Amino acid sequence: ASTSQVRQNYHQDSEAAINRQINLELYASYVYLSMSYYFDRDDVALKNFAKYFLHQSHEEREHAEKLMKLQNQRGGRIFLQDIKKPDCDDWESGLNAMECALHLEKNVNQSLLELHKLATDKNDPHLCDFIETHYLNEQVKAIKELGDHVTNLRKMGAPESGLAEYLFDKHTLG
Amino acid sequence: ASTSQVRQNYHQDSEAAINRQINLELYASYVYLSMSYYFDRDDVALKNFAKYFLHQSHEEREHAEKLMKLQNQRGGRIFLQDIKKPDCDDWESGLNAMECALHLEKNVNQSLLELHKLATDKNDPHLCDFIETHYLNEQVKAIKELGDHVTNLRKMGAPESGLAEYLFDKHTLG
Amino acid sequence: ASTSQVRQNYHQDSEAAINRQINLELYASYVYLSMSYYFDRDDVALKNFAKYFLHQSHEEREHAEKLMKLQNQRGGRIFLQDIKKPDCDDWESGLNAMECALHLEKNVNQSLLELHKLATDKNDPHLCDFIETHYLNEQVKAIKELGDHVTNLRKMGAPESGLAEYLFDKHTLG
Amino acid sequence: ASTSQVRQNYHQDSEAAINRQINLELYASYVYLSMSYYFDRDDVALKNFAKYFLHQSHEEREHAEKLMKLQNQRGGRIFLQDIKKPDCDDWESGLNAMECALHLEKNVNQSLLELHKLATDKNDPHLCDFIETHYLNEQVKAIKELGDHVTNLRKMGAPESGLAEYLFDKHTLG
Amino acid sequence: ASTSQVRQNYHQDSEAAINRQINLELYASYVYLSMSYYFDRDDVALKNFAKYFLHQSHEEREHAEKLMKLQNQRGGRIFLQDIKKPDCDDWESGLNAMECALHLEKNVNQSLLELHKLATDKNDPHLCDFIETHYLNEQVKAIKELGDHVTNLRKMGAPESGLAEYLFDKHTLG
Amino acid sequence: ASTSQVRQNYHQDSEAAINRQINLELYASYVYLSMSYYFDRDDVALKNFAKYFLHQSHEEREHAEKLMKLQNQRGGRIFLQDIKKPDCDDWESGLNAMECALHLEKNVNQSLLELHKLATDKNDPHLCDFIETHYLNEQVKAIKELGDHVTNLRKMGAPESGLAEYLFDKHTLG
Ligand SMILES: [Cl-]
Ligand SMILES: [Cl-]
Ligand SMILES: [Cl-]
Ligand SMILES: [Cl-]
Ligand SMILES: [Cl-]
Ligand SMILES: [Cl-]
Ligand SMILES: [Cl-]
Ligand SMILES: [Cl-]
Ligand SMILES: [Cl-]
Ligand SMILES: [Cl-]
Ligand SMILES: [Cl-]
Ligand SMILES: [Cl-]
Ligand SMILES: [Cl-]
Ligand SMILES: [Cl-]
Ligand SMILES: [Cl-]
Ligand SMILES: [Cl-]
Ligand SMILES: [Cl-]
Ligand SMILES: [Cl-]
Ligand SMILES: [Cl-]
Ligand SMILES: [Cl-]
Ligand SMILES: [Cl-]
Ligand SMILES: [Cl-]
Ligand SMILES: [Cl-]
Ligand SMILES: [Cl-]
Ligand SMILES: [Cl-]
Ligand SMILES: [Cl-]
Ligand SMILES: [Cl-]
Ligand SMILES: [Cl-]
Ligand SMILES: [Mg+2]
Ligand SMILES: [Mg+2]
Ligand SMILES: [Mg+2]
Ligand SMILES: [Mg+2]
Ligand SMILES: [Mg+2]
Ligand SMILES: [Mg+2]
Ligand SMILES: [Mg+2]
Ligand SMILES: [Mg+2]
Ligand SMILES: [Mg+2]
Ligand SMILES: [Mg+2]
Ligand SMILES: [Mg+2]
Ligand SMILES: [Mg+2]
Ligand SMILES: [Mg+2]
Ligand SMILES: [Mg+2]
Ligand SMILES: [Mg+2]
Ligand SMILES: [Mg+2]
Ligand SMILES: [Mg+2]
Ligand SMILES: [Mg+2]
Ligand SMILES: [Mg+2]
Ligand SMILES: [Mg+2]
Ligand SMILES: [Mg+2]
Ligand SMILES: [Mg+2]
Ligand SMILES: [Mg+2]
Ligand SMILES: [Mg+2]
Ligand SMILES: [Mg+2]
Ligand SMILES: [Mg+2]
Ligand SMILES: [Mg+2]
Ligand SMILES: [Mg+2]
Ligand SMILES: [Mg+2]
Ligand SMILES: [Mg+2]
Ligand SMILES: [Mg+2]
Ligand SMILES: [Mg+2]
Ligand SMILES: [Mg+2]
Ligand SMILES: [Mg+2]
Ligand SMILES: [Mg+2]
Ligand SMILES: [Mg+2]
Ligand SMILES: [Mg+2]
Ligand SMILES: [Mg+2]
Ligand SMILES: [Mg+2]
Ligand SMILES: [Mg+2]
Ligand SMILES: [Mg+2]
Ligand SMILES: [Mg+2]
Ligand SMILES: [Mg+2]
Ligand SMILES: [Mg+2]
Repeated sequence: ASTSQVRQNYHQDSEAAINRQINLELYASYVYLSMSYYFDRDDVALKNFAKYFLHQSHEEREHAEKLMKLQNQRGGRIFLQDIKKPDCDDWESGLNAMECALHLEKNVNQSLLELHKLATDKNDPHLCDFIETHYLNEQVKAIKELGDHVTNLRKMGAPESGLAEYLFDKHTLG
Repeated sequence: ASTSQVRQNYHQDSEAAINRQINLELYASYVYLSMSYYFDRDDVALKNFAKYFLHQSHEEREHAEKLMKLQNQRGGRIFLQDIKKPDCDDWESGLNAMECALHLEKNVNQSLLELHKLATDKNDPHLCDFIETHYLNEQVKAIKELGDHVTNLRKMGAPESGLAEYLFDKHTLG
Repeated sequence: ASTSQVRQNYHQDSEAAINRQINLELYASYVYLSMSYYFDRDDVALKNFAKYFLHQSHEEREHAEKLMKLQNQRGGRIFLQDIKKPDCDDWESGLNAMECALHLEKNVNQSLLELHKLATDKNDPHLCDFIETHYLNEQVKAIKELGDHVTNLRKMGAPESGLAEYLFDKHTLG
Repeated sequence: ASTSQVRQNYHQDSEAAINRQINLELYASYVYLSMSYYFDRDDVALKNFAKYFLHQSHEEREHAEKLMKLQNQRGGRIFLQDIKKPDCDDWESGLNAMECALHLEKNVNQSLLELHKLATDKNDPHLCDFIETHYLNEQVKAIKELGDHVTNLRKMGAPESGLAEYLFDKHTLG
Repeated sequence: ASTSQVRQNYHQDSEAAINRQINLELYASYVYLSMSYYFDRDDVALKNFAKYFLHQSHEEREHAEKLMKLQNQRGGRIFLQDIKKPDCDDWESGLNAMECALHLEKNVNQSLLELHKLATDKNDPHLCDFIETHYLNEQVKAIKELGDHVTNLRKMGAPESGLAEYLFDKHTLG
Repeated sequence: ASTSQVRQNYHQDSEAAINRQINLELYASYVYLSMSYYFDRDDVALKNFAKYFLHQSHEEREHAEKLMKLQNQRGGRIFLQDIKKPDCDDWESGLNAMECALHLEKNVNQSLLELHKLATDKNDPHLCDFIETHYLNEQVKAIKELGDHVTNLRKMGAPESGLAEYLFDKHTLG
């Protein structure tokens, strides 16, 4: 119960929202992990898709860690939840994985936007700045990159052209 | 259904057991993550406990990844499950965290030993070698290190001596 | 007849099996040699297929040499046999060569697995360790790589697309 | 009585066997020590035989130390015994010393093989791996080297040719 | 049937003769391989004989490869045959191995001379130049070196003097 | 029986005394070896005590070797005896180990002093100089260091303070 000695201008609702966001970032890490190893299957075998999604997975773990650090910086208390498995076991194709990643990042961005709204409603400028500085532009860039990737794959003839996915793997992700 | 072109001498039971082990390693990663940020709380404030457990968390993620790679190398199919949250939100003390980590690593080791027994019963020497080479000695070393740590903390007067935990933090984990 | 001064715990059946395995490795070297120069024909002209299979040929000669060294280390006696010519003179296509290499490596792996079973039945842990350390994972990696290659070529449109085989030659084997 | 906190899957019989093996390695160290200084006598005066056996003596002390470390890693308890003096005070000749070293290393290897059998019967894969990784191939190489040395000395005309032992000292051990 | 686009002034008899010569070079590689590991036996133990013959074995594999490349350069088609095992399993002595190698190289040289005669009869100056440039002087040098070696071993008292073979191993092959 | 060609002014009693001293130095090496691994136990876990005593163990082996060399330099003949196991299996504490080491080094010093008395009574100045140069001051320094260590541990509150032994381990032995 008793307060943290550091706590100031940090609403309990913001504290809870940061714990939800921690879960979401870990969930995103897990989705990209799954995607990565899909492309490492002997019957998929797109090694640069695999590295690309692994890198993205590790990023998301870093995003979670920074929110954990924030929780403590502000005197909130971290409460972890189960990290749900991804929706898919088999991601179908390079294009479909990229489409799923785009939708994931748009979902994560919507959560961060709700979090910023809350921080604004509770007049927490430090939390607003945090989210702006470390998260919002990183989402806009990720979203733009994924859209670019989907566009290229589509134009190249994916998913039906295995050639298209192979060449994208070498030229864009390589 | 249809076979993987790479698959040879890889029993379905071993395939399932590797998927269980993947979950366990990710679970271990999550426990150490939680422990790490506990020591980063302003009311705990043992920064080298925090770094030590974070490093251990990242290790475990690497151990999971290597099993995922193995699954694919052998032509098995990765099936992920929810990563359960840790048993504890509050780890009490440096000593109690170390005790919990020891029990975690002994549990992980017991799983790997059951996995090796299975691999032996199914006459899978490649899988036996894998487990021996990449996992079993790494467990024995982790277990020994954690026991050493618990011993020192106990001898120093933890958990009642906050001095003991502070000095261990600086001299052993620092 | 009279024993080797070094010989210990080395069954005559293991000695014979190692001589068979020596022949098999040299045979594998010969198959890859043949494949290599097929891709060097003026009417095939895929120079990176050619280098890839030449490298694999030299590897296999090294694998044979290490078994010869082992035979002597254990006090067995090397008995060489004719190295049979490969099954094919003309390997048809990049894809078909890769398919044949996959089947070759799976055959070599099955032989090594039978050899390990024998070594296990004769309670020869040094020989078990030898095979595990120097051979079994090297087979699993070769098999996985070849499967990956076959998958890519298939997805790209080989063997009918001469473009697919040309581009694979440059991007994967180059 | 009470258990070690680290102990897992480590049979008391294996614990005792490791203590016996520790004694044997120290015993081997002592035999090579004695051999070394024999060749340093003014009436023997083969300085490279002396260095060769001293190096081998120090190796064996390292092999003992690694088993001591293992005992502790696994939660067993080290119990030392007297290190018996070697069988011989006077080793007769370079050839006879080499012959005695060959028989010593074959004895040490037989002990390690019995130890591996025990570890296998008690389903201790970590201990099996330990012995395989750190000991069994090191014995096979030592045995092969000693056999090679005995062969050369014999072919050269030792022990009757003092010239043979002198020249072996310079060309093989030098 | 249909011609190679590159083929010019390349008689079918020369094409067949190059395929025979390819087999012979691989056969020579195999003989030297066998010789090499004979000297690696614990009861022979002449390590520089072993390295010398291994080097010669690898050379011969290179000589085969260059003929394979030639076949393709000229638009002929490679047809491989079984590589026969060597005549001997046990090479008796350093001197006898050297004598056998001399006879092998003289046989290989006689084949190359017949090949040059054919190339001359078919007015193939490119093939004549090939053989002259890459093979004939390399044979004359190998033959001279082997004769020199046999002479020295004979003068030193081989094969009865095990000392002679030991010292030759160190001073000439070392 | 017959004399060594090198022997001069070297009494048989001195020869025997050097053989006794060789045994004592090896015995000291063994005591420190045992002490070392005691501190490596998971329930003791003082790693710098362990390194300190291991270093001391290796020193003593060097002291033995130098006496063996001396025996031969003077034309005496080395006669080895069993190296007795240490008095203790369990050394109780850092302080008690240090106390036992102090008593060991004082015993070794008393032996060397008796040896010097003998060398003096037999008018062997070379042996007197040997002992003075290589041994006596090395004992006085070891004794002083061990006394210093015991003093510090005692003042710090050992053996009851596990904190004291931990901090000594880091600051003095570290
Ligand atoms: Cl607040
Ligand atoms: Cl609030
Ligand atoms: Cl939950
Ligand atoms: Cl930007
Ligand atoms: Cl391209
Ligand atoms: Cl299977
Ligand atoms: Cl199955
Ligand atoms: Cl689940
Ligand atoms: Cl280790
Ligand atoms: Cl301090
Ligand atoms: Cl300090
Ligand atoms: Cl045997
Ligand atoms: Cl047998
Ligand atoms: Cl045959
Ligand atoms: Cl691997
Ligand atoms: Cl146990
Ligand atoms: Cl037991
Ligand atoms: Cl005893
Ligand atoms: Cl080896
Ligand atoms: Cl010389
Ligand atoms: Cl023509
Ligand atoms: Cl023609
Ligand atoms: Cl044939
Ligand atoms: Cl010349
Ligand atoms: Cl005298
Ligand atoms: Cl006297
Ligand atoms: Cl005795
Ligand atoms: Cl001084
Ligand atoms: Mg959520
Ligand atoms: Mg891969
Ligand atoms: Mg990202
Ligand atoms: Mg994120
Ligand atoms: Mg669910
Ligand atoms: Mg989706
Ligand atoms: Mg910014
Ligand atoms: Mg589980
Ligand atoms: Mg902090
Ligand atoms: Mg770890
Ligand atoms: Mg793990
Ligand atoms: Mg739950
Ligand atoms: Mg717990
Ligand atoms: Mg290992
Ligand atoms: Mg065969
Ligand atoms: Mg070419
Ligand atoms: Mg290969
Ligand atoms: Mg092979
Ligand atoms: Mg045939
Ligand atoms: Mg085929
Ligand atoms: Mg095994
Ligand atoms: Mg390995
Ligand atoms: Mg014994
Ligand atoms: Mg000397
Ligand atoms: Mg050795
Ligand atoms: Mg040893
Ligand atoms: Mg006795
Ligand atoms: Mg003997
Ligand atoms: Mg090894
Ligand atoms: Mg022929
Ligand atoms: Mg050798
Ligand atoms: Mg040559
Ligand atoms: Mg040739
Ligand atoms: Mg035949
Ligand atoms: Mg012959
Ligand atoms: Mg001409
Ligand atoms: Mg020339
Ligand atoms: Mg004594
Ligand atoms: Mg330790
Ligand atoms: Mg000392
Ligand atoms: Mg001493
Ligand atoms: Mg006793
Ligand atoms: Mg004592
Ligand atoms: Mg002095």
